[PDB]
Amino acid sequence: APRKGNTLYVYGEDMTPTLLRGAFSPFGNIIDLSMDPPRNCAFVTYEKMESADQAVAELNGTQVESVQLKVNIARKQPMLDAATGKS
Repeated sequence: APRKGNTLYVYGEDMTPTLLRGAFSPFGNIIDLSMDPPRNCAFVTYEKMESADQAVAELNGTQVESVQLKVNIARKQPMLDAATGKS
């Protein structure tokens, strides 16, 4: 698949774009990162499903200075359902 984008669900408080980009920057490259201020949840798209596995698995179960970040799976980004794999 020449195109990909695994959107990830991120939940937390007082979260910023640059901060989230750093939490998913090293995990992999993001093709589309969206933030939701009304639900306090940010969405991160990864070019490979593995980038979301390390970020969602490493980010999930982590606490900040005084906050917690929960990662889940989003059903958005259907243009390529994230990517391809055994599923």
